[PDB]
Amino acid sequence: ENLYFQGLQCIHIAEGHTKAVLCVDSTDDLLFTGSKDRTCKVWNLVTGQEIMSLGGHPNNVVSVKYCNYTSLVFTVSTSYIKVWDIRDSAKCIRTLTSSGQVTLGDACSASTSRTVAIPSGENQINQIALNPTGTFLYAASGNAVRMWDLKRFQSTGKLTGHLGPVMCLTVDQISSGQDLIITGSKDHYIKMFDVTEGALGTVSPTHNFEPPHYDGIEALTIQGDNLFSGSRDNGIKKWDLTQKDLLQQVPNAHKDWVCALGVVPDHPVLLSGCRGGILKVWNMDTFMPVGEMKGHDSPINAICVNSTHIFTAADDRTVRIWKA
Repeated sequence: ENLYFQGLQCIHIAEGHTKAVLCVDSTDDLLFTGSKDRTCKVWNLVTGQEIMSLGGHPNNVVSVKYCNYTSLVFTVSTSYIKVWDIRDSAKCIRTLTSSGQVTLGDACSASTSRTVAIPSGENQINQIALNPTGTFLYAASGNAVRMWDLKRFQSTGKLTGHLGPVMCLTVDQISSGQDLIITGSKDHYIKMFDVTEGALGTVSPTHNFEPPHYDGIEALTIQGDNLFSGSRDNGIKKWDLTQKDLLQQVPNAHKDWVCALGVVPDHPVLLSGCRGGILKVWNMDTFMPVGEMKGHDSPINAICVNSTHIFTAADDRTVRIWKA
């Protein structure tokens, strides 16, 4: 009868974190969850079993990315990125700082507390992104994005031009040896950077997307030439990455902050999640609504996808696994 997208069904709940789950990443084999409980959990997606716990974070784990090619996990807490080789055990091989410092092993050795202790010359790292090849990491901190060469674990430069903290970012490759970085800021703006891989020094934007959201940018996701943005203004926008202008928008798409976006595997459907715990789905071509459902009975912090499933992370200490 009807083979098209109908809705999402929750097939499993990943439980074990003791506090809010702030971030998720997934391959077809592994799930990565970062929490206010100061850990990242690695999960076997075939069995749902926790494989290992990546600890020693001074505070919340706000962003986590895995590079399948190199088997490296990148976890973010305060002004630190911890780099884990998880082939055998929870082995921290590097700690990177917001300022470009590199420690061999685990630098998060200082006494921990429940009080912010980010010193002068460091900033909170709000989010990281890998390029599709896993050769570069982009780390949003203060009003800039630091570029990390992952073959050397050394910083090459910064993406500058935002006037408030860079809160989110996403990276694509549309050309040979060129990374496309989209940034979202507390300043309400979305910017585009075009970087030749390994280029040294400070890089200014190629484009500012207009007209902007009315409040901070919380979420970004790309499918093909389309960029989707979610904001504290409770709105979603669709941008053309080629023409660099607005295609579709839903102001007041949710009744609260749009904190998470993802593209439903195999369907032309955008999923949005808000601080109200609501999941909405939109036709990506027209922004026609095609469904509303309760995601969680708590704020949703993050969405990620693999080839077959969708994942939501919430304040309720869980990740829900969804299938179309």
